[PDB]
Amino acid sequence: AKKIGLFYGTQTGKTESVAEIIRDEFGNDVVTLHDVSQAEVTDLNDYQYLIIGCPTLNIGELQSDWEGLYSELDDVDFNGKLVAYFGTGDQIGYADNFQDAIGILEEKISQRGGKTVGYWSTDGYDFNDSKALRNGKFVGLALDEDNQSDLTDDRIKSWVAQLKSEFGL
Ligand SMILES: Cc1cc2nc3c(=O)[nH]c(=O)nc-3n(C[C@H](O)[C@H](O)[C@H](O)COP(=O)(O)O)c2cc1C
Repeated sequence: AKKIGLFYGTQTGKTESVAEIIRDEFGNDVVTLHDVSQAEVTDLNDYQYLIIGCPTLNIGELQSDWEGLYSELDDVDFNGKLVAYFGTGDQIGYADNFQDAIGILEEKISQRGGKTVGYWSTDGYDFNDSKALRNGKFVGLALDEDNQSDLTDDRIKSWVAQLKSEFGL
């Protein structure tokens, strides 16, 4: 399999659009996209580097497909793997639950052995609370296509450059 496995869930396609851009930034040959509606938890075993994408929905909840796989994460050993996270959200409409989903996923995957890389600054965002906070930084890249779609491309560019360094790729 390719070097990096990017597993994402999506309802209206924004998380998928972001996933495609992330793939392009790394290079089409480095990343393989996996929509978790079609994935099995065991597919995560095929990669030494993982990128987890998920929108926060219905006020602080995981996207449905990730919700389903979450329950089976206990069946996977992430030890030895480096994992990064990106989330889509709306900081204005859900200021108290901005990017909660990636925080929820990282908490579980880290417990299962996955080492987190890709922490992201909170500068440039206006929100009140988030389960994705770790020492003042988001556990991963935060995109907001509802209010800051004009910032997404450059944010991904910067984040991918960071991940190449942290992944050692
Ligand atoms: C009913 C509903 C609830 C939402 N709840 C949250 C939330 O709690 N936190 C957040 O950051 N974004 C929230 N959002 C915003 C979505 O995460 C955002 O629009 C995202 O880009 C959608 O991605 P998708 O197109 O991949 O589904 C919500 C959107 C809808 C329509």
